[PDB]
Amino acid sequence: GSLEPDGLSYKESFIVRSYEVGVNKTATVETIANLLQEVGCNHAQSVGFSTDGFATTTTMRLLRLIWVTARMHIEIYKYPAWGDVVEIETWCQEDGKIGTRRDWIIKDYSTGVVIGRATSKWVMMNQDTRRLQRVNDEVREEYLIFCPRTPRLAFPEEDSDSLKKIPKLEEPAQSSKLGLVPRRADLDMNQHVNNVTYIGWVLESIPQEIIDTHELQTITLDYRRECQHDDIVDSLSSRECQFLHFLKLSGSGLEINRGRTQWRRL
Amino acid sequence: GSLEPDGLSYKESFIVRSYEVGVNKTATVETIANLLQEVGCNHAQSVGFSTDGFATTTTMRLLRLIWVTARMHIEIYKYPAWGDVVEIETWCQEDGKIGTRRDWIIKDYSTGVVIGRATSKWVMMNQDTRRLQRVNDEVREEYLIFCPRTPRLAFPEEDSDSLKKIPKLEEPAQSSKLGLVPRRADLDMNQHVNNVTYIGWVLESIPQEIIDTHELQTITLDYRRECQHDDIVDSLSSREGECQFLHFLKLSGSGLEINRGRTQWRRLAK
Ligand SMILES: Cc1ccsc1C1=NO[C@@]2(CCN(Cc3c(F)cccc3F)C2=O)C1
Ligand SMILES: Cc1ccsc1C1=NO[C@@]2(CCN(Cc3c(F)cccc3F)C2=O)C1
Repeated sequence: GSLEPDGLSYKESFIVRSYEVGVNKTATVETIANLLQEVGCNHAQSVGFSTDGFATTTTMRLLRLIWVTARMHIEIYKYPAWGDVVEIETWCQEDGKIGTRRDWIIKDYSTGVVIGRATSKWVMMNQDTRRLQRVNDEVREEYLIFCPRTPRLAFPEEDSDSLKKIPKLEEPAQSSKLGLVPRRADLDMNQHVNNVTYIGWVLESIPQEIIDTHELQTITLDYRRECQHDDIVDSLSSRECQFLHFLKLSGSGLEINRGRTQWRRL
Repeated sequence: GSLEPDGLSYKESFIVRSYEVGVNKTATVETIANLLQEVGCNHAQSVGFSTDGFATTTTMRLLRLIWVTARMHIEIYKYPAWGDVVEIETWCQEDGKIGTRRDWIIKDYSTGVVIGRATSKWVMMNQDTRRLQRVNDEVREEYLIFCPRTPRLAFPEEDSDSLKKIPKLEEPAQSSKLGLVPRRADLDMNQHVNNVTYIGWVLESIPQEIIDTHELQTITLDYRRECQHDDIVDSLSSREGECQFLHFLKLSGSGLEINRGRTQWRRLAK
């Protein structure tokens, strides 16, 4: 991968691997999420920010601040097959004083056709208090200098599904997987359940009949809390075809995340 | 990747990704196993065998025969870091009347140094009866044409750890992770727990104190049974600047053996 000529976006290509495809003989949602993370990490490295998954500047590390996910939204028009080459372009934009947006466009490298797009909201959190913390414009300029000046939106449409609020589904959920436990292999380099594990947990709540007849066009997650190594999680869904999702701690009922998935017939 | 000029081995390169590394800031055992599977599958495709995970010839499909894993052995000298390019060469050999061997050599592409190696034993099973089978000469000839005539060994040493028998550890096990359940994400394209999931389950049984101070140099798994979507598994280990563990994967209800293993560990000094 490489910064673009203007230095305000980053591009990387991948050849889809046989083990990265699922039941529909195309790349899994988890593979797509992993590729989005990979090009984002290579972009952070290329502009001199942390590569630890907090993507920090010098001054954020001084101020005990880290970037954390508020929302992730992925839309897939066509899943690539084993051996397909995909090119992902990614860039960041200001999202108010508290936040940044990271966007991605996924192309079939051979045709140049857009096969998917994604957007994410990040907020600045004090690592000691877990509170959102605003910093002055001079700290923000450290990262805003690596973002396009003129807005580039992967989701330029007026009332984008990517910004649509997710309500809390009412129990009992129509579909549920109770008592899910993270594995060592599910933990990031900070002992928190990684994003691909949340995606897997969300998909566990989908009825098999849907998995057998449909594929996922969009997934939206709003994150509230991290899941710890010893946490036990219930993954719930109901129809809102479209589903609402809710991930909650088995004991307390405390919200981990909520989500929306949209499905298209195979 | 690509067949080599002589058409008797296959080579593929990979750039290690940020998400493929674990606590030691180098590629996980799971990533290595995935790369070994990937170059094996690309090789099968390049010689016109099935890519469904059974690597069948024309005559095997006629006879309702599939390759299944009896043993997998991985040895890692050095795990590659994020951004390292690794090149894996793989090839197959006849393994007596009982089956075939697939071997791999893993090189750091930058230096050309061997950083690891792997071997696997496969046996022929009738996919309807689950009964093992000695290989017909018709099936033998269909694959032997794609194998070196003089055997190449990734493990050419005398009394290789790769061929060492694994005993059944005695219960109670020193260390255990009970009631492991496969996820949809852990299923192969035939609804069976995939190989990387077994490796992960084996490593769940290792004490955290070992994970914190050592890294894995070798893993050996002997496979007995496939784990189904609704199966619940217990992962057991006991001890057997170096340390070794016996492993046993068994069904929670019946106690039936899924697989057994051995892992060998090396102390990290930094
Ligand atoms: C994709 C990913 C995985 C872990 S954190 C994360 C992030 N995605 O978006 C963020 C928000 C700010 N930022 C820094 C940053 C710029 F602000 C501008 C240009 C390059 C650059 F790295 C990010 O990378 C965090
Ligand atoms: C690596 C892997 C993942 C799923 S099944 C599998 C196999 N690895 O070894 C086997 C044994 C036979 N065989 C066919 C074969 C040759 F016999 C010779 C040359 C190329 C070639 F594909 C294999 O690939 C099965």
